Parts: sequence; structure tokens; C-alpha cells
Amino acid sequence: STQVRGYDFNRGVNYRALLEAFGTTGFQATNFGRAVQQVNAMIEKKLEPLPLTSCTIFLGYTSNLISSGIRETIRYLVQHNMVDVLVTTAGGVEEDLIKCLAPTYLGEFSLRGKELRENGINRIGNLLVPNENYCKFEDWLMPILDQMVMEQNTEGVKWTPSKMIARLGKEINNPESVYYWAQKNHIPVFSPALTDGSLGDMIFFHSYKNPGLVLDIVEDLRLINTQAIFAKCTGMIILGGGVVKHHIANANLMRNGADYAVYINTAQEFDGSDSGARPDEAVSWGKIRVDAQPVKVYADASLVFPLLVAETFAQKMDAFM
Amino acid sequence: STQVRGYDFNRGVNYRALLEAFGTTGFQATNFGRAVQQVNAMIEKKLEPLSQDEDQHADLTQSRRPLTSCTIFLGYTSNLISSGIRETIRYLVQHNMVDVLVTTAGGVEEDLIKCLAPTYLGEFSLRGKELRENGINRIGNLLVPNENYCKFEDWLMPILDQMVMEQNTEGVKWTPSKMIARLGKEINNPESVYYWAQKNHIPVFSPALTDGSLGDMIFFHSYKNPGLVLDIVEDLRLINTQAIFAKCTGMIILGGGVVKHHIANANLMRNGADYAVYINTAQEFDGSDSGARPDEAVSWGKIRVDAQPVKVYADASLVFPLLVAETFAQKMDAFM
Amino acid sequence: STQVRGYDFNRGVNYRALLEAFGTTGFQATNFGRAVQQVNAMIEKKLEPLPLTSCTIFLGYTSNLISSGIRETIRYLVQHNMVDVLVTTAGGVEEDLIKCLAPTYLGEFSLRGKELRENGINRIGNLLVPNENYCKFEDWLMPILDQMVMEQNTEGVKWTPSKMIARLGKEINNPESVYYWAQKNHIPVFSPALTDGSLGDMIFFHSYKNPGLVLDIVEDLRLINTQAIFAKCTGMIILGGGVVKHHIANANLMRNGADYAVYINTAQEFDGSDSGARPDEAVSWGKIRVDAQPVKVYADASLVFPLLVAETFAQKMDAFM
Amino acid sequence: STQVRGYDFNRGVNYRALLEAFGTTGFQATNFGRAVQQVNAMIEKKLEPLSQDEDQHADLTQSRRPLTSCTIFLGYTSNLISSGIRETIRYLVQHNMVDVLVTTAGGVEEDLIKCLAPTYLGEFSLRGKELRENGINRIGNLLVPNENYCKFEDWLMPILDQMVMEQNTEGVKWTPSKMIARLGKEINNPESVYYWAQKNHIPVFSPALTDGSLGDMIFFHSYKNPGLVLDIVEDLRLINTQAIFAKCTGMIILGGGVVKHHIANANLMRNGADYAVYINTAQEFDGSDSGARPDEAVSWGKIRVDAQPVKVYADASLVFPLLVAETFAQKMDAFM
Ligand SMILES: NC(=O)c1ccc[n+]([C@@H]2O[C@H](COP(=O)([O-])OP(=O)(O)OC[C@H]3O[C@@H](n4cnc5c(N)ncnc54)[C@H](O)[C@@H]3O)[C@@H](O)[C@H]2O)c1
Ligand SMILES: NC(=O)c1ccc[n+]([C@@H]2O[C@H](COP(=O)([O-])OP(=O)(O)OC[C@H]3O[C@@H](n4cnc5c(N)ncnc54)[C@H](O)[C@@H]3O)[C@@H](O)[C@H]2O)c1
Ligand SMILES: NC(=O)c1ccc[n+]([C@@H]2O[C@H](COP(=O)([O-])OP(=O)(O)OC[C@H]3O[C@@H](n4cnc5c(N)ncnc54)[C@H](O)[C@@H]3O)[C@@H](O)[C@H]2O)c1
Ligand SMILES: NC(=O)c1ccc[n+]([C@@H]2O[C@H](COP(=O)([O-])OP(=O)(O)OC[C@H]3O[C@@H](n4cnc5c(N)ncnc54)[C@H](O)[C@@H]3O)[C@@H](O)[C@H]2O)c1
Repeated sequence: STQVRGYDFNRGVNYRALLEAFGTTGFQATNFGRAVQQVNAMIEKKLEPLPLTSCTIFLGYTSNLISSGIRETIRYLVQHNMVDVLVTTAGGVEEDLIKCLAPTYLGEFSLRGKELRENGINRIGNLLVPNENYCKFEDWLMPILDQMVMEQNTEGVKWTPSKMIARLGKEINNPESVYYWAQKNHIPVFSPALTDGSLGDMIFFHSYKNPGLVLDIVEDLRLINTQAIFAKCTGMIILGGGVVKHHIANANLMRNGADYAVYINTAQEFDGSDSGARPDEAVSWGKIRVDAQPVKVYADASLVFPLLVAETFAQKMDAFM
Repeated sequence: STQVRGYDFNRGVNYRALLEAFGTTGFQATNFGRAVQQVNAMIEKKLEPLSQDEDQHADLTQSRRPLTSCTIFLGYTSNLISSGIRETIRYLVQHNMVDVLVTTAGGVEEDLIKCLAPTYLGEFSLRGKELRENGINRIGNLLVPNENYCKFEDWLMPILDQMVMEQNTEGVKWTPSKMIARLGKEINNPESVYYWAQKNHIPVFSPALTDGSLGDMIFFHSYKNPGLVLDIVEDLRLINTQAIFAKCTGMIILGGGVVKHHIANANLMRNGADYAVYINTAQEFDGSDSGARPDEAVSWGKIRVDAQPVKVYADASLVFPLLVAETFAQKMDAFM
Repeated sequence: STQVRGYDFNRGVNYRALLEAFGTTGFQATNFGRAVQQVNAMIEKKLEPLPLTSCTIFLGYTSNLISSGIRETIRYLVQHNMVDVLVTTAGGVEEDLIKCLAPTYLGEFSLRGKELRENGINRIGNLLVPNENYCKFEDWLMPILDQMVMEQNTEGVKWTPSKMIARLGKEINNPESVYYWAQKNHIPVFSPALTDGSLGDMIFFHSYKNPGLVLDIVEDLRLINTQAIFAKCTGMIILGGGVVKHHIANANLMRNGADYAVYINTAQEFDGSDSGARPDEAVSWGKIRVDAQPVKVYADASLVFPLLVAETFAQKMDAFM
Repeated sequence: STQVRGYDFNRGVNYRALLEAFGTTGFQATNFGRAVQQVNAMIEKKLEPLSQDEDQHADLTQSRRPLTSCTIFLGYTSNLISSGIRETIRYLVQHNMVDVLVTTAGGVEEDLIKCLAPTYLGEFSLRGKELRENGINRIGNLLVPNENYCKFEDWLMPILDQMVMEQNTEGVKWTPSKMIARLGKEINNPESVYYWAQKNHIPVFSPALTDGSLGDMIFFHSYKNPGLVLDIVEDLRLINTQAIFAKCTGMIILGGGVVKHHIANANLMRNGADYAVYINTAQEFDGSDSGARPDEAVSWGKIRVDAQPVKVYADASLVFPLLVAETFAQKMDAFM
């Protein structure tokens, strides 16, 4: 039995101690402490001796988190081979690439769409992206799409979202890009509905100038499912809900459940959504092993993920080098 | 300037008047009243005759579905098909009241499986360990027996054998929408949303069709009968062209995620939808597309600047049947 | 075991049947069906033969619901003695009275406070109240406050929020007012923090012109607690959270739990709030009897309450006359 | 025009830099960065010397608390006192960093009871039937033994005897704030928020003080020793005058409900707070005051039009300690 007690600032300000005290603060602060423990357990397992490791970690995140600064946090983990599989939606891929061409700016949620549109600005929450960002994206992308169609028709290449994402990361060739690092470190990225964003727009426009590109999603299902099936252990770290959450969980259901699971999302369960489902619902399905101790932190990941990474993965920088 | 005033039950339980009074009740009841007006505007426009010039442009699509003055896109999350909203959606599709459907994997497969075995009411608090030990799967406060997926597997596998065969010998190029038309044809049951969708030439888009039970089956099946390819590129052209050659477009989206954005993005291609009604529980504070207000979509050009979009913040299991009752169901005659 | 099935519109449109089908629709539609059952059970119990009745029903609602049209729904129940005790916060009292003097208008959530203020308009969600409403309120209220101070000092009256609310309902003398009906039918209204609103503002200003008004909250605690203690049975219908929810639940804890409980609110549990607590938390405290089958509908009450009343209380208009 | 950019862990775990980087991270992390700036502006103003003219006006209150250039109101919901945020709040009050406290009943009593017996960590899913059978009470994912309230009763009853005695023989006129100062004096424990509040002349307002355990005790006690009166009218004058004669005011509100509105309403009396930071989980769609954005308060005049209010949409158990760490705790010296 642990007593409730928050950090005493009379000790002054030691950030490591402040974060550790969340565990005994209550509510989501406590779930955060539990998440720190579970992610550390995943890491300890991954570091256990038996490129396969003792724990295959699946990292999932929604598109908007890549628009946010969490893009740097994710790039760090991938850059240092701290996770093994990435799952994100379409915006999650393209905005990482576009950020290497032009920046995203801070704004406000209340900015009116009429005025923003008249000024050629697109709103993403309290962030802003100029139309010009997509124009630079198009110029950068078109010639790569041409090579892709050509390799497909003359070199037998059977594109899938994951193969395309590896290619784009390699093409962006910028150390700031999550996907540049992913393909460099052989970390696969799955995105079944990769056509649902600006990269879709471009593939669409491009098909009328150079028809034929095929993106198969069946081979990619085989690829992600086998990542979980042949794993010694698996851990799931999912920021947000939707396709990203279910696609990673369903892959783990194929091995009869994940050994560790930490979720950070704002969805609520009352609407029956998969996004808002507590990890306990996933246990009924077999997505999470019955003996696992899954953790869900109900919070905006822009606030929580950097702190979680600080108290876990960043503390093991050594082992990961 | 309308005054706030709720329905006065001293008038008795006059349901039509009760529902109309939501418009002046406030908060989400008022948003509901606005959604009703917007969906009715969508319907009024759809029933408008196509002029010679309009008809010329709208007919520029390959689809054999009869052109209308307002192409209505209906999107909904998987769980709503597990819920009884499955009957509400089937009704609209059965009577050609909407033109394009967009749903995620669970949204397709659960409609089919419901033709083989039912879904049951449960509780949100039921522990996963006990449910699993008892071969039961939880979806919110609903329950689905493991057995449901076994029946699905038996029904589906032979169809997948045929599809691969057709792909390799007849040169078929499968995409999620083509597969969903085929499955609906195969289920051949009037209680199925997709049976009616293919019968009425209403295309169904699902870019991440592999993310669910149907994906499980395709996966297992691929090991005995390898080779099935589901291209999502052709399907993007198909859904976008539906928006591009529309005289007018209306969007009715239940829930968020891929379903919401895929419809909005198709409409960005025509520079915005003319009408939009959203019913979802997501909030905007986390910067999610799901939780974004319609006004965010206006900045992108997904909703025309002159449109008067509406979002009802509520569980669609409660709101959608009421919305349909005050809009589409009132125009049943016109649709027959 | 009940199968999931929604209303089939091929039957055409029968509203009674449409509402009944919510029970088998799933998610909150089902909780709504359960709420209909529980409220009907309360009513059936109240109608059971033994002015005490076989079931004392406590109706609680937050201030904003009185700003909304739910004000008419509540007035109906009180007008016909369908509930026995009312609990609402300060805005919940004053806005009912003010609505008899000037109306509230529809607006939008996005209206900017700067412009609204420059125009003398106050925003409440997507509703609008002109400053002039409070001026009429002040004119109406001042002379009543004078009588109250006088009765207190010369007639021994010991004011409490509930006594004041009865007096104001009687003074507004308008059949449209919830409180006019409450005092007419001897339905007490509790509001411990009655000073937290415009009526507080007025009591404040008035005290400098005619000092001395005392509002005791201790006697009112005795009054509400004894309402639950001496009840044969009790049912709780609570719209929203906060003081309104806890004050009714705590009164029922004094009789070892309510027999029936139906909650309609948008609060979530993750932040540890009492507002967002599931009814099951209340069972741990003894606020709800262990054998009760409490129901919570996660939804905006402006949408749900009129429907609930239609399928329950309004269906028994006869018995209540 | 600031660009979006998150902290780069390649720089190592530099906590100060990590927290600063929240400002350019986006969504609520950015709102956090803004809250930090706003609370620091509040502090910077509070440390500003009072001019002769200012000092004259600010000294027009009866309170013996030393006038400052910015009167800061701190509000928080009951459950946050049950949580470890109780230590965060006690720290601020202990060092005179805030001037007025507003909390609900549970927010007062649980601080006192924590001096007699602890609160324990639990889980949200623990069933009420079993907990009750075991004499345990649940508060979110926290646990409080029935025994805690027994100890409270033993500690409190004698104090209530004295209070009634003082009321009847010494003519004391109790109000929630006076009772809370007395209870804090009585608990005489440096771990108590209220002990420090009364020691440092920081008034605590709670209009609905009867809504909790302390109300239970007053209720039971009234039957053996009848007569205790708690007037809420005097307390409204007291809290309003604190805002009216302030040179500047800042509002820091954790959670919503009475605590949020009571502070905002006091500030409406001076025509608005100069600074405002909110940290709550409520949403606006239901029209609630709790869920209202700061901009709604601007329409009322509760927040000055020129102010730049901030709301962080998050559980304060996670955010408040971080906020305090980057603001008040950095100025510890100045407050000693
Ligand atoms: N960034 C964008 O807004 C944008 C841009 C282009 C395309 N898209 C497309 O929109 C589609 C739907 O987006 P999605 O599925 O990635 O996610 P989403 O934005 O729809 O979010 C899904 C859910 O994840 C949770 N969530 C989101 N942000 C969170 C946060 N900061 N912290 C915690 N939980 C959070 C919420 O509960 C939310 O309802 C995608 O398929 C994608 O291709 C996204
Ligand atoms: N039925 C299921 O739970 C289930 C079953 C099998 C597979 N899946 C898979 O899960 C993946 C993610 O699911 P999804 O994208 O369909 O949506 P989702 O369940 O993740 O919900 C997305 C968002 O829509 C809103 N929403 C959901 N239910 C709502 C309701 N009742 N009323 C109003 N708004 C509501 C919420 O904001 C929610 O966060 C899908 O790709 C799908 O293939 C679903
Ligand atoms: N109407 C106003 O905005 C206003 C006006 C004057 C004074 N006040 C004062 O503000 C204080 C705090 O207000 P409160 O405690 O009455 O409530 P509130 O507005 O703070 O709401 C409390 C909670 O109730 C729930 N809720 C509110 N509206 C709901 C709805 N439509 N449907 C379902 N759940 C809903 C939400 O979870 C919300 O967080 C009160 O003490 C009151 O005197 C209110
Ligand atoms: N600790 C308790 O649960 C408890 C104990 C005894 C009595 N009470 C009584 O319950 C009544 C109502 O409680 P209340 O007014 O203190 O508030 P509350 O618990 O009802 O919460 C009000 C709102 O504040 C927000 N909120 C709550 N916790 C939050 C958090 N961790 N982070 C951010 N925002 C948060 C939420 O929007 C919530 O709906 C009080 O009058 C009090 O006397 C409380």
C-alpha cells in the first residue's frame, strides 16, 4: 500500500525527483508513473540477451503528433534504434518529409478558416502550415514518383506503403527526418491508408501525368503481422487512437497478445470506439496478454511523451550505443 | 434573434414538436436542430432537377449511378456498424439516399457477420480476462462471440479463393471498394448495408481495409492461396472523382479518423463541400483531425467558405436515428 | 441475452418505437434505455400506496441547464409535483427568475468576448444574455431584499438559501418559473453556494445600501439530509456534476444509499473528479445502495433529458393529477 | 512567427531545456509554455513595488496581509487535495506566493484528515460493493479508509463545541472562511495547507462548505450541540473586496465548478483579472461554466479584454507541479 504524496518544493527543484513523484501524486500522474515503469520493463527486456532483440517494440502515433514537436521525440527514438516497428497514418509520413523543406508554425485554435484560407494558410489544431509547403512537397515528390512507376514496370517492384515510406525517407536524405532514420536503421513503417493525406493528393495528380502506380496493402499486412508472430516478446507504445492503435494491437493478437502495453491518448470509452477503449477491452480480444499490466495515460501526448521518453529511453542512451 | 425556449410538456407528448423544439433549447440540442436543417438542405438540393449544363458536367464520371443535384458522402466508424446504427445506415443505402460510403475495416466485416450471427448487449465494465476465458470479445458495451469469426471464416474463404482466381485468370484488379461490392453481392441478404450498396451502385471506400477481421482472413488465406492484391491508389482516384464531378456535395460524418478525413479530402478536390454535418465525440484540444471543428476544415478548403457546417458533440448511437427521422425518413416518398 | 438491433425506418416513423429501440442500439443509446427503465421504476415506486410518497425523488441540475430550454422541462416536472427535492447552483435559481423578465437568445460558441462585451452581451455556451437582463433583475430584486432584511431583524426570520429561493419563486409570481411552482407545491430547493452568481452580486451591492442579510447554510444541510433520512425510498436524477451531484448523493448516504439513480452528464472519470465519477464509485461510499442498478448516460442533457421525460414522467401525467 | 520544434534528446536529458521546449511543441504543450509565461508575468507584477498612489488604494482593505502589486487567486477542486497536488498547494501557501484560496468542502477537510491518516493509491476499476464491504472509499484511483473519517470526527467534535460556545457567548459570527482559518489553526501541522493559510493571513473561501464530511460532522454535531450558523453573505463581501482593491489580479484555477466561477465573479467586480491561467479537463460543448474557454469569461468582464488568458486542457495532477517548478519555485528567494 502506497500513500499519496506529491513533490515537496521545499527540497528545491530537482526535475528527476519531481517526475518520480508523479507516481504517488494520483490520477493520471500515477498512471504516468506506471507507464514509466512499463516502458522501462520493455527496455530491460529488449536489452536481455537472446537484428532480433528480446523485445520487439511497436511505436504508433497519429498524424497530428508529427505536425507537433513530438516529431523530434519520435525521430530520436528511431535514430537510435530504440523501437522496432512504426505505425502512423498518412499525415504522419508526409509532414515529417515536408518539415525538411519548410517549417510549421504556432498559431491558435480559434483562428477563423475563412481568413486563414484567404491568406493561403492551413490550420492543424493550434499549428499553421502555409499552402507553399505543399507546393515544395509536390516539386520534391513528382520526380521520385516517376522513378517509382518506372521501377515498378521495369524492375518488378511491388510497392506497398511500407516500401514507399522507406524510399521517401531515403530520398529526403535529412538527419532531421523520422523516416530518413527509419530506413537507415531498417525499422519498417506501416500505414494501410497511406493515400489519406497530401501524399495521396500527389499520387492522384501524378497518376494523370504518369499512370500505373499500385500500392498493395495485403503484403504490408503480412509484413507487420510476422513482425509480431516471430517476436520473443513485444511491447506496444501507442500515442492516440484510430488505425494506428488497432493495427498494432491486431498484429499482436496474432502472437496471442503483447507482453507490455502503454497507451497515451485523449479518447474516452463511452462512445464504444476502439480509440477510446480501455486496455482491458483489448485483453478480451487477446491483443494484450492476460498476465500483462497495460497502462493508459489519459492526456495530450504533446505534454506526456517527452517526459516519458526522458525517464525511460533517454536514460538508457548508453545501452543503445 | 431567436429566444431560448424548451418544449413544454404541458402540450402533451407531441414527438414532432418535441424534436423541433431542440433548435431553441440550447447547447447540443440546438446544434441538432441545425444539423436537421443542413441535412434537409442537402436533400432539398439533391431532389433539385439537374439543368442541361449541370447534367453535362455531372455525367462526366464513369459510374452508372444516376446523377443527382447533390452527391452525399456518408462516413461512419467501425463500432457504429457493431451498434444498431447499422440498421439506420442500411435504410439510407437501401433507398439510395446517399451516394458514397466510407467506413473502416470493422465497418464492412461486422455488417456481413451480423447476417451470420448476432451481436449482444453487455456492459463496459466486463473484465477482459473472464470474457476471453469464455470466448467473448468486447466492443464498448456490446459482446461478440469468437464463434462469429469462425462462421465468417467459413463464409469468406471460398470467396477469397474465387477472387484470387479471378485476379490471376480474368485479370481483375482488386481495390477495397471492388472487394466490398463483391462481398455485399455474396452476402446476398437484405439486412446487409453492403448488399444494398452494390445493388444500388453506391461505392464504399476503406483505404485501410486490412485492419480488422477481414484482414485476418486475407492474411491466413494468403498462405494457402497466395497472391491477393488490394490496390488503394485506384480507389483514391475513384473517390476523388466522385467529389470533383458533383454538382453539389454534402458530407454526413459519424465519428472521426480516416472516415472523416478521407471524405473531407475528396471534397477539397472540388474546393469544398457545400453542406457538412458532423456527429462525433472527439474534442479539438489535442490537435487531432478527429476532434477538429468544421472551421478547421474551412481553412483547408475541405468545406466551402460560404457553407454553414454543423457539428453535434454527441454519441451518434443516440443522435443519428433522430436526425434520420427528421430528414431522410420524412422524404421517403421522393426516394421511391 | 439481448441482440443488438436498431430501429428500421422501413416501418416508417413512429417516435415512440424509435425511442424504445435505443435500448437495443448500443453504447449510450442503450444506457438511455436503461435510464428510461430506472426512472420508470422510481415513478412506479412513487405511485405505490403507503405529503410523503413511496419514493422521494431528488432532481439535480447545473446552472447552464436553466439558461437552456431544459428550463421548461424542469418547470413541467415541478409544476406537476413529479419530483420532491430540487438542487441547483446559483445561476440555476436566478436565470429562471430573469427569464420571466427578459429572454435569453441563441448564439454560437465561437463569438469573441471582446466584441460581445463591447456590445453589452454575455455569453453562456452558445447562448446570449444582454447586460440589460441583469439590470431588470436588480430593479425587481432590490425591494424584495429590503423586505427580507426587515423580516429577518423584526420577525425573527433565519434565512437559508432554500427559504430565500421559496420567497423569490413566490415573488416572481409567474407560471413559467420553476421556482414559482416549487414553492407553490412545497418542493424545497437547495443551493449551498447561492452567493455564486448574479443573485450574489445583488446581495453584495444591496448589503451596502441595507446591511445585515444573513444566509445560513447549516440549517439547509439539516433540511436536505432529513428529506433523505425519513424517505421510504429515494431516487436520484442528476443532470451534470459538481455541487448538485454530490450534495444530493451525500444526503442519500445518510439513509445508506439511494434506491434508484440516473445520471446524465458529460464529465469523465480520469481526472479523479466527483463530477466524472461513475456511479460505481458512489456505491463504495454508500451514496447508492449496493443492490441498486444506477445508470449514467454520457451525453449533453439538453439533448437527452427531454427525451427521457417524454418516455417516463410525461407518460404518467394521469397518475400525477 | 515561431516554428514548431520539439526538444531534441540528442542534447541529453536537460530538464530545464526540455520543459522550455514545450512552448514550441504544439497543442497543449504549447499552452503549457504560455501558462508558464503568464504565471511568471503574474509573479513579476507581484514583485513590482507599489507606488504611492497604488499603495494608497490597495491598503483600503481591512485585511492585515501585506499589499502586493498583484493579488493572486488560487482555486482548486476537492479531489486535487486528495491527490498529491496537496503538497504543491501547501508549498505556495506556506511561502505566501498566492493571496486568496478558493476550494470546495472536500478541499478543506481532506487536507486536515491527511494530518491524521493517509490516502492510498488504488485503481479506477475497483468495484464499489467489495470496497464498501471492506470499509474503503474510492476517489478516482485513490483510496480512503472509513477509519479516516472516524479520526476526523474525534478531532473535530470538540472544536465544534468550542465554536458554538464562542458564537453564543463571545458573539462570533462564523462564515466558511473564518471556520477554515480556525480549523487550520487547530490542526497546527506544517503539512497542512490551511495551517499555513491562517498563519500567513491567506483567506480561504468555500460557499458550499457543508457539502462534504465536515458538513456531515456539523450535521451530527448540531443534534447534540445545536445552533451553529455559517453565513455565506459576509464571505461574499470578503472575497469580492479582495479583488476590488487589488492593484492587479491574477487567477490560477485548477478544475471547474464553484471554485472557478467564484474567483472569476470576484474579479468581474474590478472589471476583470489582469492575468488568468486555467488547467482543467472540462469541455465547452455542453455549455457548462466549467468547460467554458477563457474567452467566454472575457464577454462577461471576468477577464480584462487586454489580458492574454491561457487554458491548458489536462489533468492538473500532471501539469501543476511542472508549472510551479518553472514559475513560483524559480522565484523562491524573492518570497523569503
Ligand atoms: N495531421 C492531420 O490533421 C492530418 C493531416 C493530413 C492527413 N491526415 C489524415 O487524417 C486521418 C485521421 O487521422 P489519425 O487517425 O492520424 O488521428 P486523429 O487526428 O483522427 O486522432 C484520432 C484520435 O487519437 C487521439 N489523439 C490524437 N491526438 C492526440 C494527442 N495529441 N494526444 C493523445 N491522443 C491523441 C484522440 O482520441 C483522437 O480522437 C489519417 O488517416 C491521416 O492520414 C491527418
Ligand atoms: N468495431 C470495432 O471496434 C472494430 C472492429 C474491428 C476492427 N476495427 C478497426 O479499428 C480501426 C479504428 O477504428 P475507427 O477508425 O473505425 O474509429 P474509432 O473507433 O477509433 O473511433 C474514432 C473516433 O470517432 C469518434 N466516435 C467513435 N464512436 C462514436 C460514436 N458512437 N458517436 C460519435 N462519435 C464516435 C470518436 O471521437 C473516436 O475517437 C479501424 O481501422 C477498424 O478497421 C474496429
Ligand atoms: N450558467 C452559468 O454558466 C452560470 C451563471 C451564473 C453563475 N454560475 C455559477 O457557476 C458555478 C459552477 O457551475 P455548476 O456547478 O452549476 O456547473 P458547471 O457549468 O460548472 O458544470 C459542471 C459539470 O457538469 C457537467 N455538465 C454541465 N452541463 C452539462 C450538460 N449540458 N449535460 C451534461 N452534463 C453537463 C459537466 O461535466 C461540467 O463539467 C455555479 O455554482 C453557479 O452558481 C453559473
Ligand atoms: N474529493 C472528492 O471527490 C470530494 C470529497 C468530499 C466532498 N466533495 C464535494 O464534491 C463537490 C463537487 O466537487 P468539486 O466542485 O470540488 O469538483 P469536481 O470534482 O466536481 O470537478 C469539477 C470539474 O473540475 C475539473 N477537474 C476535476 N479534477 C481535475 C483534475 N485532476 N485536473 C483538471 N481539472 C480537473 C473537471 O472538469 C471536473 O468536472 C464539492 O462541493 C465537494 O464539497 C469532494
